[PDB]
Amino acid sequence: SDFTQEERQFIVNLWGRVDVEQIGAEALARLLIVYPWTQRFFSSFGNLSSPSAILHNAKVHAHGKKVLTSFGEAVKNLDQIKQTFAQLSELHSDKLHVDPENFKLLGNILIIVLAAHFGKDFTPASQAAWQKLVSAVAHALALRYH
Amino acid sequence: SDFTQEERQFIVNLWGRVDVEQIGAEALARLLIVYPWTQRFFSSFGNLSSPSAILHNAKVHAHGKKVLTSFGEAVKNLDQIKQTFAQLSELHSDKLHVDPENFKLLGNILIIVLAAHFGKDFTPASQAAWQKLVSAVAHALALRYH
Amino acid sequence: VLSPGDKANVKTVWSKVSGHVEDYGAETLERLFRVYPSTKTYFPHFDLHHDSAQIRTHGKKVLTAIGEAVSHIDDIASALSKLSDLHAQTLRVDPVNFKLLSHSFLVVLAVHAPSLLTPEVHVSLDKFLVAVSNVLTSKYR
Amino acid sequence: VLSPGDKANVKTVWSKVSGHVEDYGAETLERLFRVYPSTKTYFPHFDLHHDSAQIRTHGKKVLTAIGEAVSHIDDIASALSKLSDLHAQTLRVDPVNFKLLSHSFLVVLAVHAPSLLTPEVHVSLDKFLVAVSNVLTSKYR
Ligand code: HEM
Ligand code: HEM
Ligand code: HEM
Ligand code: HEM
Repeated sequence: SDFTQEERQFIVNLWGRVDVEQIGAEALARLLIVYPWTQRFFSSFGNLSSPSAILHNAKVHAHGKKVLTSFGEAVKNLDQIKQTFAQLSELHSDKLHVDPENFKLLGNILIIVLAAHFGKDFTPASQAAWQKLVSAVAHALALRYH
Repeated sequence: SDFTQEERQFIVNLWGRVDVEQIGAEALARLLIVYPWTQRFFSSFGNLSSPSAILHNAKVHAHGKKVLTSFGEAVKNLDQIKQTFAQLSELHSDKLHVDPENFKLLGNILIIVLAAHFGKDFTPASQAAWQKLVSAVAHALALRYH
Repeated sequence: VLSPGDKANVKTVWSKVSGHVEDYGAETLERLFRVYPSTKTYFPHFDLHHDSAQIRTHGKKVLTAIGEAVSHIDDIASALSKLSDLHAQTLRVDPVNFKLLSHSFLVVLAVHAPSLLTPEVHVSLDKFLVAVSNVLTSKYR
Repeated sequence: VLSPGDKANVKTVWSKVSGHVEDYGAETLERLFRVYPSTKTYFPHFDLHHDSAQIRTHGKKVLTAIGEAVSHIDDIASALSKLSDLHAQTLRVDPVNFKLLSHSFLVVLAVHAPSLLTPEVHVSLDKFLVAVSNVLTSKYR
């Protein structure tokens, strides 16, 4: 068993009230200023010279929404996450050689961004269910073989 | 094939001219001041409050020689290193929960300590053969299962 | 390196944490233990019932320890030389956990003071929290 | 943080490196490539024949780049803001390699100036080499 019905509830319900645009863009922009070296992977996204520039960069906004939409694929099928991020794994690994621990940094910002947005509703238990999900995602995006 | 006869030569011959006492004690004392946090694992070894104190600590000297004698077990049988450090692996892992990357820090100091001692004889190729050996050791000292 | 910018950003956040050191400290440990069950193994002798007495009391100890580092921000080491040996030499706590705790705390701040935890501010106290962890884990600088 | 002690220790070592920037730089890359074959993949267009012309010439470029950081030791970033974007954004060199190079160099120093590479000195330039790598890999400090 990957998740429990209790966790599934925390994931699905919380995900239902999530605005992919705002949260996704917030998570990406925050990842790039808090952990500046992740910028290297984003060479074609224009201006990333300052926190303010990142926050107003439109390519960052757009890509941030696509990331959060991707997190939506995991939610739709929690027990098959691995197979879902199969394509994205080879892209993030084989093609775009990304350090595996970066998927973890990005899961940490998303959780913090979710906490800032949902406040007290983002209880310890709800957070626990989301750590498993973001953790499950980061893992699946790092393939060693096949 | 783990090593090549050429590497075997570099390992065995160089090892023959090695004083376990001096080199072993030098490697351990250097590990503890260059990477101070490795000291935590050595709580019963007395005074480690200063570089000078470490260099003159007798428990460090003694244990440094036992470490280098251990590296001698790898040399005696290069193709069976893993089976040799079987006991030491569980000790360094299961018992003394040591960060795996520390065995690598210790292999880096030993190579530097060997270079300082053997000078120009410690050619790039000789160093290459020793990196494989120290690398092989560090690896074998980190068991995940069984 | 903690720039004057980080320093002040740290002080502003701590002005909103002061007067809640027990509540926030208690919630910090709660998320840590609930979100990362493995961190509980360091507390076999605690009545770890989600929100018990020892959780809130220990929580206050930790968050108060943080506040000290905020006071002596310029020389965090010295103002923690005691806890360092505890966590480093005696307890020998796995360094990863410090990041999980530092993380658990930022999540508490996001909940109670989201607008304040701006990205530049987030960057600051996360540089400060890493400065604190390195000390409690011992590092040659 | 680089203490005045580290600073001077770095300068003393570099006084013995100066006047050999090409020889030591050439031997630094040689050990790197010979001891860690994977680092060669970054140089497809080089005549990597153990000790060729491009190895010694590139070696001098690297060791000279180091010397600059020794001159501007107080503000290493600025004196490398150019190479940082190169290695970080353009080349996107895996950060590990910087440690392999920093290591390859210490091994060269051990060979030619062992008595000088004392443990306290070893600690210093290894703190300096990490200061250099972080810059060439980009970090918020
Ligand atoms: C673990 C959470 C992550 C998810 C769910 C995710 C999702 C995605 C998606 C959906 C795309 C494709 C967008 C497109 O079609 O162009 C993508 C591409 C990309 N990702 Fe991620 N990603 C994650 C983490 C990361 C991390 C940690 C990095 C590096 C620090 C990264 C760097 C990139 C880059 C550079 C691209 C290509 C950009 C482009 O198309 O111009 N991603 N990712
Ligand atoms: C990879 C190279 C290493 C080798 C060949 C090696 C070898 C040994 C040997 C032979 C012993 C047993 C001595 C005895 O009987 O008491 C030992 C124990 C020990 N090792 Fe290592 N070791 C290595 C790396 C490390 C590292 C990286 C650490 C931690 C930073 C470490 C920490 C310890 C400690 C704390 C003990 C027990 C000390 C005691 O008996 O009082 N070792 N090791
Ligand atoms: C910001 C990081 C941390 C701070 C400021 C902090 C602070 C403290 C303080 C003030 C004490 C009380 C010491 C005394 O009474 O003398 C303590 C004890 C302790 N800490 Fe931490 N700590 C931190 C991180 C951690 C982590 C990550 C763990 C591991 C999961 C941990 C495990 C423990 C344990 C097992 C004790 C002893 C508790 C007892 O027996 O009452 N600490 N800490
Ligand atoms: C102390 C660390 C390093 C320093 C000081 C350094 C310095 C330099 C310098 C000065 C250049 C010449 C740039 C120019 O002409 O504009 C260069 C280029 C380059 N570096 Fe590094 N470097 C370091 C580490 C590394 C590492 C670890 C690698 C990866 C294995 C690497 C890969 C390259 C490549 C592929 C080039 C371009 C070479 C060419 O096309 O001629 N560098 N570096």
